[PDB]
Amino acid sequence: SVDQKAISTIRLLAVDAVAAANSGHPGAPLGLAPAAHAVFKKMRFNPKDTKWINRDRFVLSNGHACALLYSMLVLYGYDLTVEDLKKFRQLGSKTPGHPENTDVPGAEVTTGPLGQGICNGVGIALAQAQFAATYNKPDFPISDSYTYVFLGDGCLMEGVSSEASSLAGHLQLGNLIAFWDDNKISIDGSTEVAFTEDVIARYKSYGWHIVEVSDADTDITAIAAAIDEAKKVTNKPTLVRLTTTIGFGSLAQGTHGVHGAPLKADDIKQLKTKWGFNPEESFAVPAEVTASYNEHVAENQKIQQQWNELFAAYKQKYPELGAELQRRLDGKLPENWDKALPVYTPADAAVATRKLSEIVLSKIIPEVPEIIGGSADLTPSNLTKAKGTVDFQPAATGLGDYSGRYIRYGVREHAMGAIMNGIAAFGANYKNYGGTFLNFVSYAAGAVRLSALSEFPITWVATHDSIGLGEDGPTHQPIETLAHFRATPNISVWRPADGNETSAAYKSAIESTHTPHILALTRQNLPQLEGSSIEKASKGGYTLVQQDKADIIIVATGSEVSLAVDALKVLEGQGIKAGVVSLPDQLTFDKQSEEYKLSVLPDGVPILSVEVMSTFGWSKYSHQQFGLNRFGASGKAPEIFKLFEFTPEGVAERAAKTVAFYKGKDVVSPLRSAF
Amino acid sequence: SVDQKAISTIRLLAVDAVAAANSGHPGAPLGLAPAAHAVFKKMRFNPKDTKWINRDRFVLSNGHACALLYSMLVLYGYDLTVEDLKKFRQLGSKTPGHPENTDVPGAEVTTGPLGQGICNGVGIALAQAQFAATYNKPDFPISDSYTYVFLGDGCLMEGVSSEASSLAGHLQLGNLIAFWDDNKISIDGSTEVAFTEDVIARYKSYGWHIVEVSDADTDITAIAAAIDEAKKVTNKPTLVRLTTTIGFGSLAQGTHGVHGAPLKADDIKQLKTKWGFNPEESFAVPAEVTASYNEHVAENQKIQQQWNELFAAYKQKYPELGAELQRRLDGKLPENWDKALPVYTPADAAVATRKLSEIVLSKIIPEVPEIIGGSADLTPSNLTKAKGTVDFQPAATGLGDYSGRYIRYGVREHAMGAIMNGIAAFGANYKNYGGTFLNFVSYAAGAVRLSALSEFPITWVATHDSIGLGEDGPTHQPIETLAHFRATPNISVWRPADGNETSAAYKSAIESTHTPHILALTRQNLPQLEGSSIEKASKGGYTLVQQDKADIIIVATGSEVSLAVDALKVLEGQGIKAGVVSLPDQLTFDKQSEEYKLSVLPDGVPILSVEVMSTFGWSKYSHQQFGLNRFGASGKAPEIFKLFEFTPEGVAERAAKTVAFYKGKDVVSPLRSAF
Ligand SMILES: CC1=C(CCOP(=O)(O)OP(=O)(O)O)SCN1Cc1cnc(C)nc1N
Ligand SMILES: CC1=C(CCOP(=O)(O)OP(=O)(O)O)SCN1Cc1cnc(C)nc1N
Ligand SMILES: [Ca+2]
Ligand SMILES: [Ca+2]
Repeated sequence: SVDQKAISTIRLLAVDAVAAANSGHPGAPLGLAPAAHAVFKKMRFNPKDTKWINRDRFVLSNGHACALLYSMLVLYGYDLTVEDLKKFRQLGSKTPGHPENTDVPGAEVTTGPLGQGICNGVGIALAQAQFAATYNKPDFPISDSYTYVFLGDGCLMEGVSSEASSLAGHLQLGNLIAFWDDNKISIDGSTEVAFTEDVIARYKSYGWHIVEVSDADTDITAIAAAIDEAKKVTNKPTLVRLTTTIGFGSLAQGTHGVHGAPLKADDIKQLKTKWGFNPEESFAVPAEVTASYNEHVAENQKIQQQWNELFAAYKQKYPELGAELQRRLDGKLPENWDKALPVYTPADAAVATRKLSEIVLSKIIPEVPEIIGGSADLTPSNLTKAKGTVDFQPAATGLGDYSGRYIRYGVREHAMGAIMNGIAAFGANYKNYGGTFLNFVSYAAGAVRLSALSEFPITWVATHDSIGLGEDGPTHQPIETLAHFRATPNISVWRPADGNETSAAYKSAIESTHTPHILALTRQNLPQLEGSSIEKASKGGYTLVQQDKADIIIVATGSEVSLAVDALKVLEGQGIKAGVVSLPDQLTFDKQSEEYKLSVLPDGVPILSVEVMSTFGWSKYSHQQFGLNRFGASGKAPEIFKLFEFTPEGVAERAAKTVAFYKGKDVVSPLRSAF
Repeated sequence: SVDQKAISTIRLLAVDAVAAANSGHPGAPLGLAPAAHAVFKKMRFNPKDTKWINRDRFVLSNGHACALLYSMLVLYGYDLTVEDLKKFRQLGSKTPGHPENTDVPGAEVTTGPLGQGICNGVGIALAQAQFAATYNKPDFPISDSYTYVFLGDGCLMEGVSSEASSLAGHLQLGNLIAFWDDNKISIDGSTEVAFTEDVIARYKSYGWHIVEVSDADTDITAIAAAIDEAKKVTNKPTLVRLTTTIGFGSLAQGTHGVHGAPLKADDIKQLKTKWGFNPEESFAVPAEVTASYNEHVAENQKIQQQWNELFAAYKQKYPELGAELQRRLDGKLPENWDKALPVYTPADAAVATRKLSEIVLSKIIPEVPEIIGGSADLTPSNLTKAKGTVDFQPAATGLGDYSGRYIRYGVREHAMGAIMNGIAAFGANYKNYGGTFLNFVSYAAGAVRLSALSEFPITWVATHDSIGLGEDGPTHQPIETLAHFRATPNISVWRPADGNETSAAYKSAIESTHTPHILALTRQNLPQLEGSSIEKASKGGYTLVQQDKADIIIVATGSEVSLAVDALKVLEGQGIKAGVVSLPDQLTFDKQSEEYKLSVLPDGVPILSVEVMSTFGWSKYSHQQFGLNRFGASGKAPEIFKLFEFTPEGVAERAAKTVAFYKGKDVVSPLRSAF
């Protein structure tokens, strides 16, 4: 039949791509081609409009199987061709060895690191439910799309998927339909060696619906029926167990050897003949398969055409909501939204930056509907919920509504990170955030790195940033955390010192379209600074205190800026004139012009950095560094700062030593380099 | 009764400690005091010998509840007193706000970061099973101890605990007995808001045994009976559901407000009177409670006395095993074990450092019985299994034996990290390791940081360290990873360049007693270097190529050392004389004498670093840095190195620019500083 020919075409495109690269993963593509065929035939999508907001989404969580995804995209006429498949895993191609949303048309997210994609799917589905609750009206199903996820044994072993699956079950996300490739094989061999749990019983315990397909190597009728069944269960996410043979059809089917290396050439020949293909030919695309797939595309395009007319009618019936929706689909924030950001003067009271963050959110959430967010069981500590909003919960619970704006993630940092990526991936201008203690953002590093690689504008509200948190002690106090994320490409790590800097940090985070943000916020109160403004802090680094005859410049962040200003006064009494630079975001600063940056960190003067955590990175901006390169302590925070000499006198002593160390030396800006 | 008085004493010590600090967590201590009393009465331990190898272990995974643990330790006469309880959460005390094994007698591990302790308990139990299988003989139950873990809702939400619980069920770890504090309250309020899964059904799906105690606020008989029941189930770990009221007895019991802040003074008064204590008194310890607890200690000490005689008899009956066991309990490796480390010369073939690691393990595993380890589903890629060893599995599976030495962790990096911490915590000189790709060590950051804080000599075998892995692409290629871990206190991050350096890295990792190791290893082959040796590489950094008239020194690690040596030859043709320094471990180097370090990185010469990942940290050792501060690419590895100019000519160009940049300047070692 044409369906059988399409499945063979998919299988053989994937095998031939792996063969051409002499690299990659043929096993899961062979096993999942029937399911991929069946799912894509049920999906609504436009290969010529990858951003249609009511498309069904597909996520390949087992991203090593991407030769399968690329084959589907090619067959459906996305902006990906057989010539790109021939360049699988080759430098600069559109077919990298794991799918990247920035590079691959039709890849919703970046997968490959196991467990991430299913959590991203939870976030896409969460966003769709929130979006539909916000915009749909009687006779106007603006959003009614599904989220389809493929995942394997490896994703099911990774704890992040347990976190997200528990939460998705709690949230009753009935438009999520996941498919487990139940092939009993991973890299170390049989799953009997390490993965003998009853997966289905576990997913029932989360509140998921289950459909089992015992012959998923052939039974596309049953796979399609499983999708229909899942769509009728509107209050539970569904897991479809696809019992497959890894490498189905290969001489080596059902073995770990077919997981992750090219097939032998003789194996590929027998595959082709068993399925009616020419064993002398590679990258075959039978025209009848193209015709069949084209008919589905044409039907989907007529569905999108009708959706566009529905949207036009919605704009007439619901003028305000329609304009809001249009603005969001255009990727634009409300005009002048930033006028809602709080502004402070030096006469205002000292405030912790976690509380300043609460105040910002309180002002901007009512003005910017595409902001949603939550906390990992730290709502009253991170201060991430605006008073008067409702939680995102299924209404059946009585605890919230899908129109709600605040997510109770539970103690699930890693899944929160990957769910945020999925919310961003949904689109519609979502600007979403997640709170935890800064030290526990590290639990989510797998997802945070993917925010950066995927270019998603997510935001971590990362409070309790340092030894300033006090008594909880060294298990809670960041040392390495800023250095880790600042060393990751494409992460904006804001450590605001005061009210105006906190507003600048949020301006950056909400305006972002391609860069994730981490806002490192204090438990403890900090004064409003003389010289701060949103305007200057928006530059990432700026001269807070200018001193034309400076003997030294002190560059600092966050809680240490006020410390530097107090040290300047001690130094004055020692006959030393200091300037102060505040560096709330190193990435934003780095992006400024060379001339601007040199105006902040000029030649001809020693520069000392001060920040109560690792000194890594700081030599970009300073000649000497005063930091904290050991673990913290459990005690009242001011006593810890005193112990480690983060006091005005301790900073002054090190500044004076810095001045003395450079006497008789020629000093050029840390910004200079040889290449 | 005395038991009732003991429970009240525990509760009130914990409340009074929180009150004195005006900080900390009274709720879970109040709820778990009955269970703590019951469990400690079943445990075998010696407060005067915290290292008795056959003690039962206790782990408080919900580490915020540590006022409970400290109260138990005080009441049982560990080296912790009421005066220490009065200093709870005060700078420098023995009672920090979360328990630290380095500081608190009777704290087996460092907990507080949720989810870790239960996984540590899995590792303690895994080690006990391996240890017992190795040493026990008929009539000689050298090891027969249990592992008791308390955990709360937060630990159950964290994915790492799912990973470890799935694995522990697979491993049939019948001496593990965990207790869930089922109090339905977390920081964000009721668990109904985020955590509605059927926990018991999930644990059954992992293959755990379940006991439910529905009245754990009072029913110590049922808690004791649950322990007895768990001990009869020898092939399953057990979860005991303790249904408790958080803050039991408080006016605020059953609320989130009692989780994490001191009680009101009037509340503490009514607690004391309801339980027969003087509301005017704090830190009361009734002498009848001390007497009751002392009788249990005296009985336990007689048990240990008999164990010591059993061990003496074992040494006569099993002379070789007895001597091996004695050596391990003395904390000593076999005499001259390091003579088994492979040594190479420059005439030997090029080898990937992952393969060199395999060869080391092959030589040292047969010589050092206390080495065990595994991989997170990457055994044939990390090359972490020695041929001829058997896997650690329950014999009932047919797949291994508890005497085995190789652990199939599955795709569970985070739990592997925390399990390794538990294996190290067991003691008996275990030197244990875990393999994954370097980029996915990041999934385990929560546990890795705790290895450093806890001072455990665990080892990550972290292969596929860079863009050198090639086609899997940027989702797999480390950039920030070394910088992250090098910025963490107390992590030895070895990046060996060749065979001799790989042997030095293992010498360090296996000899370690207080410092975790990460070995960053290559996919790709590297040449044996002229000038390398175990002796010199053991210094962490050393002069590979000495050049008395150097115009520049190039400092490099790993795969980039050979690149530096090739660049030296290009530079010679440009009239520039270079030296080369290899820096296989920055931490070990930093610990050398100032004079040694200056002999490697002298004054008076520009120094350029080369390492194909982040430049963070490198200014400690260099004036200019050539690194990779952007994500990687999917292609054949040599093409990626060429794209980014990590070639002999690209290094030479940057070296020549460095020489030119310092012409006319006075240059001092990067090791110098102002303070
Ligand atoms: C173990 C591992 C794999 C086996 C998957 O096993 P699986 O899901 O059952 O896949 P399969 O049915 O055999 O094709 S892929 C490559 N990888 C390394 C790998 C490890 N950890 C993380 C976080 N991401 C990864 N990418
Ligand atoms: C959320 C959070 C807590 C609630 C526990 O909730 P729980 O286990 O149910 O404890 P309980 O019964 O209420 O006393 S503790 C402090 N913490 C922050 C916290 C967050 N993430 C990590 C990895 N470790 C932490 N330490
Ligand atoms: Ca599999
Ligand atoms: Ca709880």
